[PDB]
Amino acid sequence: KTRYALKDTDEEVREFLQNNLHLQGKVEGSPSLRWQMALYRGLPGREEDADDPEKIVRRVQEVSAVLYHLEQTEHPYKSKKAVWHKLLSKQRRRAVVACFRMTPLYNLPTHRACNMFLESYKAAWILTEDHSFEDRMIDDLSKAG
Amino acid sequence: HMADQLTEEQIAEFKEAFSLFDKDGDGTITTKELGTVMRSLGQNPTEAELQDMINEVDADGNGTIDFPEFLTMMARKMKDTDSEEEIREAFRVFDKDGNGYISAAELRHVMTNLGEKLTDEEVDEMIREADIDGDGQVNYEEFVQMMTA
Amino acid sequence: SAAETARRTREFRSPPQEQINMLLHFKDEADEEDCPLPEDIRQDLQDFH
Ligand SMILES: [Ca+2]
Ligand SMILES: [Ca+2]
Ligand SMILES: [Ca+2]
Ligand SMILES: [Ca+2]
Repeated sequence: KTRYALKDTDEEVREFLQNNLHLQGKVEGSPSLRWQMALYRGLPGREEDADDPEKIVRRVQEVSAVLYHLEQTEHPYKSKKAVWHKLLSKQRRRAVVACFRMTPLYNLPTHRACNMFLESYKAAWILTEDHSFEDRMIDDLSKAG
Repeated sequence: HMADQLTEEQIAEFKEAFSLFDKDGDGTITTKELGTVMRSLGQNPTEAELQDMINEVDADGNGTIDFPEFLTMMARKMKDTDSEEEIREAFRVFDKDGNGYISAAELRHVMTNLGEKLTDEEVDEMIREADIDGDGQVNYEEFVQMMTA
Repeated sequence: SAAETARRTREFRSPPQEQINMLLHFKDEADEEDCPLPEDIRQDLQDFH
């Protein structure tokens, strides 16, 4: 399941299990496995020949893939990514609504549009204009006639 | 403010209405002037209530209604019409088509117009949060109780 | 066209003062891309300037 969390294909997990077949639990080291193994071995169709290295890795890989994707569904873990965030809406929701109902320029009265033009024209065309007259003015005033 | 509540056209219309009440043109509304227009509309009130409906809007207490007080009355009337319906317009901004549900494409349309951009996948993240029913659309009832999409 | 229609309709979703600010922003010749005015209309303002 950890390998599936690391985005591995079905072949990668199988070869990972092939090299890690010795990490399966030991019945002596765990009290829980004592009764589970006894209950597991009591089934009618359980043959010890079915515990082949290939048969073990196939069933573990199939179940692990199902188990991994199952908990991705029940626990989407998509929280803490986009939580309830109120970016600016709770105070700026009136602005975004006002944006979609903003009056276009061609619907304004002519006199109102002209006043807006004068403010825009002076800031972008008159203020931005460069006229250097200080040097010329001082030179003219410094001459005796 | 009056500029926020009223437009230039509305101010002109209110001035004409004020001049309709003020036949004299002195700039003030008296009880007889107010009473005269009420009789033209059918009502026949007494001076007791006629004074009361003047004092209810008369600010300086001079006993007469001038245009600044008349505009202030109309400004309140325009403002208090909407109390909590501001969420209705907010819902319609997300609801382009005009039905009672917010679709993911409609949520894309408003998000496209806004500054922030979505990668066509996280749009499903917040719509499923807002949509409790799981039908893929956020209705008006789901929007007011909790707003995320 | 496609989603970038928002860029073209950005003018109509802006206050009228901002709309006319964008229209007149063609003086420095480095802003002839955001301004959507035709060249003939641009010439009249430059002639008056
Ligand atoms: Ca009068
Ligand atoms: Ca008064
Ligand atoms: Ca809709
Ligand atoms: Ca729903």
